[PDB]
Amino acid sequence: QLNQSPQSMFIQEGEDVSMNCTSSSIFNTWLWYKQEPGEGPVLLIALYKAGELTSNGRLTAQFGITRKDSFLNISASIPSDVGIYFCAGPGGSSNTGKLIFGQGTTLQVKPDIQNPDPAVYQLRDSKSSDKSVCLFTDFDSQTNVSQSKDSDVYITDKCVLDMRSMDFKSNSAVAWSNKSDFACANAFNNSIIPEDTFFPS
Amino acid sequence: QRTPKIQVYSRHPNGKSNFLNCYVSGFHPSDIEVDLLKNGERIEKVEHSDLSFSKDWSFYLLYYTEFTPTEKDEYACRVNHVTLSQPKIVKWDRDM
Amino acid sequence: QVTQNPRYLITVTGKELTVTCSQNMNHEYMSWYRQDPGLGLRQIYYSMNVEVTDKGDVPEGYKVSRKEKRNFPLILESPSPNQTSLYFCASSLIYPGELFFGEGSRLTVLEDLKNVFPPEVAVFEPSEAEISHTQKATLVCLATGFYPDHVELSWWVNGKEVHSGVCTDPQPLKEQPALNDSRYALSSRLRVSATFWQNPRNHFRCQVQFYGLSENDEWTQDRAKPVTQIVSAEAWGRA
Amino acid sequence: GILGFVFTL
Amino acid sequence: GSHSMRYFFTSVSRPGRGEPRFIAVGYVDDTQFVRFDSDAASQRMEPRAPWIEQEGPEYWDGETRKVKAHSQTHRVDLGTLRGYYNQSEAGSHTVQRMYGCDVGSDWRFLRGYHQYAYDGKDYIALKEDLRSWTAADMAAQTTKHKWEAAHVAEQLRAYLEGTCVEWLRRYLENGKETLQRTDAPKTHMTHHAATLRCWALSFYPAEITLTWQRDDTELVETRPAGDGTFQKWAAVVVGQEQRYTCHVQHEGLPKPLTLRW
Repeated sequence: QLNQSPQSMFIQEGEDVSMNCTSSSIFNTWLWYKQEPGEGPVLLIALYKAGELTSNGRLTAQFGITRKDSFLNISASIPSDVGIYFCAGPGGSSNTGKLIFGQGTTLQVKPDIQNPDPAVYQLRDSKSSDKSVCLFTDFDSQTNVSQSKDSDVYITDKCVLDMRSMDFKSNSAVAWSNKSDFACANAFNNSIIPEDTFFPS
Repeated sequence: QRTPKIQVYSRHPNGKSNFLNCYVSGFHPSDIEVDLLKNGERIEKVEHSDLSFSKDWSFYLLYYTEFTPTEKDEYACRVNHVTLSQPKIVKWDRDM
Repeated sequence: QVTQNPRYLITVTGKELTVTCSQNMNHEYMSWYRQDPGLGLRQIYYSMNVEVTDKGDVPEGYKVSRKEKRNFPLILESPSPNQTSLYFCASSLIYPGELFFGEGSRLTVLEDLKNVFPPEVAVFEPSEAEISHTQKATLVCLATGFYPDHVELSWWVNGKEVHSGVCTDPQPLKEQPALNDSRYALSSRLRVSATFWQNPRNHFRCQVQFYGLSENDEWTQDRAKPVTQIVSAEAWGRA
Repeated sequence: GILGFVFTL
Repeated sequence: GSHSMRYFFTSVSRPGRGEPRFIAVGYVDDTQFVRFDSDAASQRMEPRAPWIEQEGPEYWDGETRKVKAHSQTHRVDLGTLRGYYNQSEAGSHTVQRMYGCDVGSDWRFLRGYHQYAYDGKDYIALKEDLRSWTAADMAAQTTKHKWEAAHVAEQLRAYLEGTCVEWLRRYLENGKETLQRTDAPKTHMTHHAATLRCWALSFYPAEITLTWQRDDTELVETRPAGDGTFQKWAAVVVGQEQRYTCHVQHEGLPKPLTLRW
């Protein structure tokens, strides 16, 4: 086994970030990989001797002189770097051709929102039937969304979107319902949300 | 392209349990037909050593019998190699 | 590039599978991995160069072979629900080296296909409220009842893909409670210009691709057959 | 006690 | 004393039919204990020393599966080199591999070896240090990079000073009587035809040096007996015959024997 920490981490646009491997066996080669969902693992940095490796980065990868654990920092966080990060150490003292990968820490990066004027709007279907949705969007990055707690309902978790033409950001979260009929001006009251403009029809 | 020197001898130092031996070294390429001849023609039954690289990268093999000395009989060992010009054989003097 | 055959499919307990991955060029050391949310990547079987059979950590339910370089197959004599994962076939010339992973082949093994159901899709037209308080547009397309997670959603502006101002939920959120045995769900949002919406002349099609069975498998219930299929839904602007 | 792996010239 | 472990190989092209043969025997301070030959009828690892025997069954095949993969590699090597050579492929070419490690009377790692050869002359090797290799020519030379861009060379470091030595005392510990005692050579001297040589008898291990001196000398490569002991003699030319003295010393002996008579 090759360990790794933290479980999963949630920093903001701007902040620093620090992860680490720790093995049981002695490795002389330490490799950090990263995969964004849906694709293969991709090599980021490789380490061969004790001492540091600045390259590519931005980044900085360390070889613990224990030869038994390594570190990876990232300075000035950018949402473009979201992904599953790994440490590969081709053992090794194992006397095998194994290529041991870790647990893998999932990074996710909340960017700020320049002017979050939050609210909940209502939208109806192309099938033109009485099944509804009420979007919740344009709210501060800190804001989290709970889930009902109501049998019928299913509450989406957050989202981030970007129309690059205006450099405009938007957090987004949705939750639908039909049976029984149930308004959107009370489907989100469980979760904690600053004051909004739920406009009466 | 180096061809082996041969030397013949015994295990222990008039008949008794004593095995004759042939030992080749300083040759290459490797494979080589080392025979054991007695009277004047090969005896049947020897076992064999296994091939091994060297310092100089010059291999070395040892063959052996289980024999009992006689004095009317001297037995010598046919050896031939890709390097070699003769099936050169070296007659066994008990003092070597 | 290493090609992974096939990219996504389903089967039943007892019927064997063969997932071949291509190779170029004349690399020698390739392995197959397994991943799922939780433990993350692990290694199953690997073989340096040709005809070198080596086990590794998670074997059982698997076996493998390779007598020449170009191809490398991982076969399974008894698919059981344990092996429902997401398999990767990475590649490099010698041990060790940086690996060249593949696209991402995922096999999903089921006890019974009674529960193979396709996605049902409807689009939901943007409120005027949104346009009145912010001057922007957000369309929301969905998928109500499908199983398992074998889907990929997109959006299509004036007949062609777009990506500017579009988001999707990175995980198929379940509905019903019993864990790990039931129809998932998934949503997205396409966000564009306020004026863009009001135009009654553009395409807004939510096209969704469901992978599934193929007609080399028999059908029980006289309900239609799930298979592979696209389920699209489309809407138009209104000033 | 030998090399558990092998490389190609 | 100073102990060690090694594993010798030899793979050879045979175009005609042929026989791309592969022997595999290892040595613990010049003691046989292993065996892997293709032309044989076992296709496994056979015991040769009465102390290899103990390890379990999956040790043995824990070891056949490898010399297996050692073998199949030199299939490529033998058929890779010629790419340099643009040679005939109706010629029987030879490749030998050599990797190992030693340990002082400390029982802790000391030095480490790893060299290939072809034609019986040096091909590629690994220096004292495990950063870097030895280039002989431009052919042996190319190899280096993929041992220098893939880093495969780099690891051996984990295994040699790490995996290898613990194997050695896995061996030595239960190898105690037939691996680590000092056999004292017995000596005699003779005269004929005059010529004088003083013989050394039944001694382990391999390395000894005997010599003579001041009041044109023939001697011989060490000879193996088969008892795990060894041989040597020193033909030196001398009538009056008190002459020179034989200088015989090796670890077995308290200190160098002198006997002119």
